[PDB]
Amino acid sequence: ADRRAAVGTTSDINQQDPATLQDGGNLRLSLTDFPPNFNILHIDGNNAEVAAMMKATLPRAFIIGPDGSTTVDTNYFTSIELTRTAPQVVTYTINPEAVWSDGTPITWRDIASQIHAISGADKAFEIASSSGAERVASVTRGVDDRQAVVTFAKPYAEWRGMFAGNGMLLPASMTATPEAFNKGQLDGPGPSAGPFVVSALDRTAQRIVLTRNPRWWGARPRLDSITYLVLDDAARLPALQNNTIDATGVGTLDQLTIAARTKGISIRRAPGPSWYHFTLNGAPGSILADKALRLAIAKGIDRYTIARVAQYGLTSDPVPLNNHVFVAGQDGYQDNSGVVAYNPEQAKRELDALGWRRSGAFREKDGRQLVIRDLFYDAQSTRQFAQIAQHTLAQIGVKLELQAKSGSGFFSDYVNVGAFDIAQFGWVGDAFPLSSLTQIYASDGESNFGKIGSPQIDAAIERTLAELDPGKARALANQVDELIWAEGFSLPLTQSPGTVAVRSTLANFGATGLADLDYTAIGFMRRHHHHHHH
Amino acid sequence: ASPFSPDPP
Repeated sequence: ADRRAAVGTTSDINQQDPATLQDGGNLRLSLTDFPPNFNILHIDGNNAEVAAMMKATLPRAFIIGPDGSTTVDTNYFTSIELTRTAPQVVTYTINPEAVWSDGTPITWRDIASQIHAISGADKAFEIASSSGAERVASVTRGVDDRQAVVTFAKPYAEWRGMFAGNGMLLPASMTATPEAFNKGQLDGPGPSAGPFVVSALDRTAQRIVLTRNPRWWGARPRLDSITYLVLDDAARLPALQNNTIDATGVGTLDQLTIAARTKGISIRRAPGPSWYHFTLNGAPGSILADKALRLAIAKGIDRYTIARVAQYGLTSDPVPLNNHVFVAGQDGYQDNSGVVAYNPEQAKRELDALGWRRSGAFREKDGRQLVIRDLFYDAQSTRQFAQIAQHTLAQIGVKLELQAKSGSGFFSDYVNVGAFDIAQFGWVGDAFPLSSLTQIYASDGESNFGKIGSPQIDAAIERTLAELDPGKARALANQVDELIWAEGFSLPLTQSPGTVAVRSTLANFGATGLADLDYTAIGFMRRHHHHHHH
Repeated sequence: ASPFSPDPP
């Protein structure tokens, strides 16, 4: 309804003193699919929904606040120190009480093993991201088994994100060998160390259950369990209305209307750094391998109309996202989309200059029709995106062939392997925006699914990560963004409204925006608990 | 933007 889709500095979580909440309870949430791999560092396990679930179970070195600021999570680390600024040396000192769910203590070996596994040194690890691990020169033992000193060969401002935010620490048994990394977590997660532990994976009931970790050495959680139910997008709001789940996202105006009409449901809003997009495939043999064709096609997709249709009534003055690196409300955000501003007449002119002429119902060249397979995850909103782009592209002689898909293998079986010309999906960021550059946009980026890149983009990413000054680094990242747009890599569409529908009884849970949850503090309020001191 | 999701976040 009235707030802008822009990242702010607040959470909307109905903060309450957890000691005043009920003792016990079952937080019921939904999942889109069982993951094909539970290793969230793996190229097949980089699923935001699963990572979100795992945050309740795995160590994270820092707590992120609603403004993106970090503090050391002393449950997992006695201290974390920038031992030396340049060359960068970081000393992680592990909380001696920290233990994995198999009794093994957390040691420096877990940090060393994880950094090695995602460093790119050994190509056998099929990783989703390096999070700058390729920039560490060494991980060595500090004063005892519980201390790791990470020495960098190159600057890396966002080192705090290695084991925090969307990053988190895995046990060496799951990262030490390519076999365990790639295949050890196919049927379920390995050992963990957090307030909750995954205790049940029911593929028949399509349910995953998290219960209190017996070995947890920190604050006892208020919840007995967190239960995830597999539900398709259309089933989510009805499940909330029928009292089968307790919270779910609100992605459309009609969803907001249904949720807000529902007794016992509250609407929380805190936009986070996540967005939806068209990603283009430029791999050899793909029709969009031609850069000029990518830029021409892009000029025929009306991202502004798409954003207005997607977000009207849900957010105020809806606009599309115009940046790959920063989103609205973030420092450094700016509009770098002009190289592919919507211009159908110019698109037609450029298509003619390339020999994609109106020889038939759609444009043609060398006996091939100008058809673009659009791969997306079938749902009402995503089909809407596809349909609008289809309409505008048809108007310039371009045929968008919709290829809607479903299931656990949307990424592992289609996106990850280049089975598309355009793919619609979302990226889910955190407080560390620069860490996406090497992952997605570098020529050898592990998540560069479309294999689109250039030496100029690579060099601009290098300059961005070498820069120690934050403002200059933001400038350099925006130059990177300019190059990304000019390469026809992808078209950002909408960033997240941050609207969530939550059972009104829940406290310390809701729309978090940039912030982490304290999973020990989530709980249900007692009857007639109607005060709100926050 | 390290993890992905199939639906508009």
